[PDB]
Amino acid sequence: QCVNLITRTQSYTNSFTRGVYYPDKV
Amino acid sequence: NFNGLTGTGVLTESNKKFLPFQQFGRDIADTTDAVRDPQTLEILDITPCS
Repeated sequence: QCVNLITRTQSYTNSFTRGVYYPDKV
Repeated sequence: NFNGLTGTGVLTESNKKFLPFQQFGRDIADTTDAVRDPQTLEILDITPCS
């Protein structure tokens, strides 16, 4: 059964300094 | 030629234990300073002989 789908958006919920990863194995 | 890292230098053991995902290290001059042995995981420094 595939009939259900729910979502909401506001174009912004938070804005902080995150999402920094190691660019290489150096 | 560790994993394609071609160079020349003296290998020696050091206490600079890398992270489990890191393979080799570099200095402020973008020069390779140490690398791990892919057979037995140990950090070996890379320094010019003389």
